[PDB]
Amino acid sequence: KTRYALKDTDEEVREFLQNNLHLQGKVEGSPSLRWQMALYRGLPGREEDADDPEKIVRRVQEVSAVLYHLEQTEHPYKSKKAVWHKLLSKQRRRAVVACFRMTPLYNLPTHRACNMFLESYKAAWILTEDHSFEDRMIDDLSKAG
Amino acid sequence: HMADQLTEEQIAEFKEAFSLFDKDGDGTITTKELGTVMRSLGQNPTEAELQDMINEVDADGNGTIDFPEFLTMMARKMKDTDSEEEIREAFRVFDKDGNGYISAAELRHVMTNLGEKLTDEEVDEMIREADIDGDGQVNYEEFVQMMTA
Amino acid sequence: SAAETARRTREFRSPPQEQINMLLHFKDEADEEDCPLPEDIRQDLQDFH
Ligand SMILES: [Ca+2]
Ligand SMILES: [Ca+2]
Ligand SMILES: [Ca+2]
Ligand SMILES: [Ca+2]
Repeated sequence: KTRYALKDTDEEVREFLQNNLHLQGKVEGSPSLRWQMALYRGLPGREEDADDPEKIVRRVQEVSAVLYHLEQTEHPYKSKKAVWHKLLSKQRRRAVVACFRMTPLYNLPTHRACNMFLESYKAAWILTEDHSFEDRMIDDLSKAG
Repeated sequence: HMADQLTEEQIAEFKEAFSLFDKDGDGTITTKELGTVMRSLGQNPTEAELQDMINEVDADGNGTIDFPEFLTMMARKMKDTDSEEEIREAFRVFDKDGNGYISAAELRHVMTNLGEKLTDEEVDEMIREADIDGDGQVNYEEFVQMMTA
Repeated sequence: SAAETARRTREFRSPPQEQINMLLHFKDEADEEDCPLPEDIRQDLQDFH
């Protein structure tokens, strides 16, 4: 399941299990496995020949893939990514609504549009204009006639 | 403010209405002037209530209604019409088509117009949060109780 | 066209003062891309300037 969390294909997990077949639990080291193994071995169709290295890795890989994707569904873990965030809406929701109902320029009265033009024209065309007259003015005033 | 509540056209219309009440043109509304227009509309009130409906809007207490007080009355009337319906317009901004549900494409349309951009996948993240029913659309009832999409 | 229609309709979703600010922003010749005015209309303002 950890390998599936690391985005591995079905072949990668199988070869990972092939090299890690010795990490399966030991019945002596765990009290829980004592009764589970006894209950597991009591089934009618359980043959010890079915515990082949290939048969073990196939069933573990199939179940692990199902188990991994199952908990991705029940626990989407998509929280803490986009939580309830109120970016600016709770105070700026009136602005975004006002944006979609903003009056276009061609619907304004002519006199109102002209006043807006004068403010825009002076800031972008008159203020931005460069006229250097200080040097010329001082030179003219410094001459005796 | 009056500029926020009223437009230039509305101010002109209110001035004409004020001049309709003020036949004299002195700039003030008296009880007889107010009473005269009420009789033209059918009502026949007494001076007791006629004074009361003047004092209810008369600010300086001079006993007469001038245009600044008349505009202030109309400004309140325009403002208090909407109390909590501001969420209705907010819902319609997300609801382009005009039905009672917010679709993911409609949520894309408003998000496209806004500054922030979505990668066509996280749009499903917040719509499923807002949509409790799981039908893929956020209705008006789901929007007011909790707003995320 | 496609989603970038928002860029073209950005003018109509802006206050009228901002709309006319964008229209007149063609003086420095480095802003002839955001301004959507035709060249003939641009010439009249430059002639008056
Ligand atoms: Ca009068
Ligand atoms: Ca008064
Ligand atoms: Ca809709
Ligand atoms: Ca729903």
